[PDB]
Amino acid sequence: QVQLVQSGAEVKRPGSSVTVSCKASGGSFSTYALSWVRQAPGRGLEWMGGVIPLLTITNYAPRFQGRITITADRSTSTAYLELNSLRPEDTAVYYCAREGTTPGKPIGAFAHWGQGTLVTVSSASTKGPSVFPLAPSGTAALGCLVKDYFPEPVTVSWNSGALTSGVHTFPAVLQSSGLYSLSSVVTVPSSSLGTQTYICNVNHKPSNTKVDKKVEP
Amino acid sequence: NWFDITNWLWYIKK
Amino acid sequence: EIVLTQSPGTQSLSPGERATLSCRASQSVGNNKLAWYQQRPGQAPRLLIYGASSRPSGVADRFSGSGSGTDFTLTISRLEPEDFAVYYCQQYGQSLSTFGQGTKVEVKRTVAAPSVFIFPPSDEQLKSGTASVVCLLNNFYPREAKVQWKVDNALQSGNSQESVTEQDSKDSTYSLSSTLTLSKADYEKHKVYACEVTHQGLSSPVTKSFNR
Ligand SMILES: [Cl-]
Repeated sequence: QVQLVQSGAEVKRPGSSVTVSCKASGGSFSTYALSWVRQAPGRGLEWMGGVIPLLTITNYAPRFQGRITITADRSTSTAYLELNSLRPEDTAVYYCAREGTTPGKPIGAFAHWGQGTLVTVSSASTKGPSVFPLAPSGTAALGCLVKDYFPEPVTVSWNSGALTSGVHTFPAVLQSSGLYSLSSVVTVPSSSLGTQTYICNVNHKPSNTKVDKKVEP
Repeated sequence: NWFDITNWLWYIKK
Repeated sequence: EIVLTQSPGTQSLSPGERATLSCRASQSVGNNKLAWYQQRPGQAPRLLIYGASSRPSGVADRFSGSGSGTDFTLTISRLEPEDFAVYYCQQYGQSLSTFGQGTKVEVKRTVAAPSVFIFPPSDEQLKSGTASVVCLLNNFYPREAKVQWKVDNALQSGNSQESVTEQDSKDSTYSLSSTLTLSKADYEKHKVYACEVTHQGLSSPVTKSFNR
């Protein structure tokens, strides 16, 4: 019944301000508490603050007091988070979350979550990756190195999705340049190297880089 | 506790 | 500020086993306003328990919450495959709400040593002026592993990065990839490129290497 839909990913320069929106459908927007929660890459959840729209009563975590504004527009059932003075440490997925109801009495705890909004704080420009083979030397390993792209994400398949067994696609790492790199590998029978073709399909939508790299011995 | 406000609102609007 | 401690931060368990996860608060939580959430990779958290012991409709009754004051427990009566995930506690008994750091429930399996592979840079990359050397540690368990790069036997620092996959849904192993990067000119100064791997499954370290 209640659905929260957030605005899309954004790249922001250091020192800038970001606004993230959350449009709610279902239930009662004005009388239920809406909070923002963020999660930095590979890290835990952090409650940032919330608002109760009917009352225009905000509640910010002390860590963000002075750097955040949460507002709500009853005419569009939209809540907004503003976070200022951005730094690399603010790179995170930002979630809106609304308290649940009993089977409506509010329960405080967050039953309804938005899909999240990735905010990347960086001075980097959009860049498509170079795709390099990791050539195979009973079992062989081979792969592709997807180097120097921005921003996230990249997707990788093998043989147009026909090859999944034995595939490992690793989380990206953020290089000193501010560009990302990732690798994808597969292990296969050594005997298949003569007869079977292995192609890594790399997709980086922001740069329109769509490479199907044949990896051979 | 700010997290109890909406419960109060619910009670008074019934 | 109330600090919520979830210890241990990982539990390795088998399917079908009981799990009990602890959340200890630094001060008493107001009116037992303690919630538990599950989170899977790539997904928003999902509410399992609120008010220390209340369970939303929709949530499986194998999850239960108990405790009061400063001592709370999430119990999973019998672990299903989908229950291997991260669990967070949250207190909301005062205006400053806080989360615990999370406990990952992961699948226990037998120790598996990594299979190690090293990949020289491609000729394509070298043409462009840069050399990336990759080391793969494949299908190991448990997660803890260490890679060290050595170039003509000199231990490298600051010129590599690594990452680790999520636990494999079929065989419950992990894999790790590390990339060492140099300029082409620096790469051409050295002969032997080696990655040295340490893991519980190995009685002594394994080195894979090539000569440039
Ligand atoms: Cl469930």
